[PDB]
Amino acid sequence: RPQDSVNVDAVISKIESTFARFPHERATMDDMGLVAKACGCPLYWKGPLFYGAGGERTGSVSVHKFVAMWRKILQNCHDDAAKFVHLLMSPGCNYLVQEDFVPFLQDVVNTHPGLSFLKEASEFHSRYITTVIQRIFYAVNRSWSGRITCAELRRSSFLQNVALLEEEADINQLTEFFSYEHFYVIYCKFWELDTDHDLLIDADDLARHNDHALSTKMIDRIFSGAVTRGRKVQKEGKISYADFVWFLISEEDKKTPTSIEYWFRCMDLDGDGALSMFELEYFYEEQCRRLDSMAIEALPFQDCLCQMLDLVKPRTEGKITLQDLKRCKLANVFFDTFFNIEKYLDHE
Ligand SMILES: [Ca+2]
Ligand SMILES: [Ca+2]
Repeated sequence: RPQDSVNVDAVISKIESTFARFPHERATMDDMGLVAKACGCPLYWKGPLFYGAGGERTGSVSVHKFVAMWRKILQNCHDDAAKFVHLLMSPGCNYLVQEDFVPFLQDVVNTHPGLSFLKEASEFHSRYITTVIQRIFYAVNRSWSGRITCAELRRSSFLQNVALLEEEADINQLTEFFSYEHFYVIYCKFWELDTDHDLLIDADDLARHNDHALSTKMIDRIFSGAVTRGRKVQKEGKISYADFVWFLISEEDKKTPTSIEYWFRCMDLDGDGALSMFELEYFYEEQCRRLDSMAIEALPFQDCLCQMLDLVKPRTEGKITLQDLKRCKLANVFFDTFFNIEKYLDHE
């Protein structure tokens, strides 16, 4: 059998032929896989399609409601990225926020063969879901706006991964977003720190994570609001599991575009988009003191600065920009120099 036509009338006709198979021409969630195929969508769009047509409100979706919606989508959305954003977005918002992904991911948990074991343990559903969503925004939401647009989604590999869910029974093969194994490792590291089990960790806890390799001034910036995704205004002195995920991923690889932005935001004390000499010295100050505790005589700030200027080659004298750090391709060295002491554990 040859491929289906792509045009509007043909697609609508195919949808109608599919709904004609349903009692009362209303689709339940169990029918939505067939509906996804009629739409030329990957299987795991079934949840988004159902919720998109308000299925959660009445328990089913009539052909008339679904067709009217899909007509609109085909009029407004030329590609998969546009269609996906349209399905998940809140009315009034031309973008996706973290919470928009929850029903989709819950359906993935409820139905994907690779998560069957997890499905019967709803205790950890939300934490798995939270983890996947963090990894999605970490990779996709390059503007740090908290709002994923069609353009951002289009530039990512996210939808490719969604399409692959139906092809891979072992979800752990899909390492970028959905991997349960990646979630497990991340969660267990959080668990080690959260010793009183209140699902929050403080600065003392966070310092333990890599054996006090990060300076206390940098640890304090993690708690400042500079990188929090939770939009909280007050300095609460504790961070959530969700924010820990962002820290862990950033700390383990300081070379990725998102991670460079993460550490840049922390160093950018006044949040003006440039690292001033005051800001660099503020951090390097503590590095020297820590190095002293290890019988290492640190370079004076101006000597260290010579080497960093040569490493980074910033465009404008007197400041280091995010663009400078990305272009030098050695931002991890820059960051480590200013706030990371790998073998600080061995200090005497
Ligand atoms: Ca705790
Ligand atoms: Ca600044």
